[PDB]
Amino acid sequence: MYLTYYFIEITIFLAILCTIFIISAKNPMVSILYMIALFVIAAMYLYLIGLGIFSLLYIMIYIGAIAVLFLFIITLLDINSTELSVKSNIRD
Amino acid sequence: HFHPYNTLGLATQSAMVGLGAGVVAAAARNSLATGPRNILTTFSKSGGVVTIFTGASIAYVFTYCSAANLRERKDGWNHMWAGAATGAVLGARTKLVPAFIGWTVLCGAACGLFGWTGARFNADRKASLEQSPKGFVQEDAHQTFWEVVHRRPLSLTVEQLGEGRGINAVPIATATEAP
Ligand SMILES: CCCCCCCCCCC(CCCCCCCCCC)(CO[C@H]1O[C@@H](CO)[C@H](O[C@@H]2O[C@@H](CO)[C@H](O)[C@@H](O)[C@@H]2O)[C@@H](O)[C@@H]1O)CO[C@H]1O[C@@H](CO)[C@H](O[C@@H]2O[C@@H](CO)[C@H](O)[C@@H](O)[C@@H]2O)[C@@H](O)[C@H]1O
Repeated sequence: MYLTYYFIEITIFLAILCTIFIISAKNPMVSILYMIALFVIAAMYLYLIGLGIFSLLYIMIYIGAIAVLFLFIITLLDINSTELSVKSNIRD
Repeated sequence: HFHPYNTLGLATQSAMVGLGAGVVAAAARNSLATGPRNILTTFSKSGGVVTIFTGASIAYVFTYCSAANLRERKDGWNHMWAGAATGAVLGARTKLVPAFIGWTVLCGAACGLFGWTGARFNADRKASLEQSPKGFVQEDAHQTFWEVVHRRPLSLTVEQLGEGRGINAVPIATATEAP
């Protein structure tokens, strides 16, 4: 019964974790896929708080239009990217 | 009247604050820069910023509190002496005597002009024209600051200006009267 208590805190931790894989990922579109995962974690939190309507509005609008737009850009365009080297961001 | 200051307490508070500002500005100098920089070049290629913040903080607040304590009043001169000490600390980084003298004199004059206008960036609420009594006095009263009158008391003129030059407690006419 009390296994269903910490869910909100779990999503918070899970959401935290997801952002570290967004800002540090070798391929770009893999990190945009982690952002899609972060929208899913948000919609989990919005069902979990009591707003079941919004969760499906997020999956419709953000995931299904904005992320599809982003992936569609990254496909047929040229973007250089450098890896998360320790030497360039240890100064940050 | 007034209350004396804790020079040691205010000085060590400012020393902690200047240490913190030095660390923040050193990190901002690393991260906004070029070339090969690591975690240990924070205090290596720092440009000596933490010495600037630390020395300026300690010198200004120590000279301000010491000058306010030996004069036993708080006015705009204490900011002049404290700003002169700040200019001495900032001017010793350029290891030249006429530079140093210029930094002291001009920083002390600028900080004294600051501290004479109230030593506040923002406004004072009760002292401004808009929140103070203005215009003529309605009846006879002590004319406060920002107020106009037609005639001033002559006793006030003798007390404020003096008993000397062309100025007297009795006009020169009725001092020379036939009876
Ligand atoms: C053109 C050449 C450049 C000249 C620059 C001007 C700056 C000159 C400032 C002078 C002036 C503004 C007048 C300027 C108007 C013309 C402005 C001209 C153009 C402006 C560009 C600011 O006077 C400041 O003087 C400072 C020291 O000198 C003080 O520093 C601070 O000290 C510590 C104290 O608490 C601080 O704790 C500390 O934080 C600071 O250290 C400040 O308190 C004060 O605000 C005077 O304002 C003040 O005067 C006093 C009189 O005594 C008046 O009190 C009146 O009189 C009494 C009963 O008779 C009664 O008390 C009262 O009933 C009555 O109200 C006030 O009404 C008030 O208004």
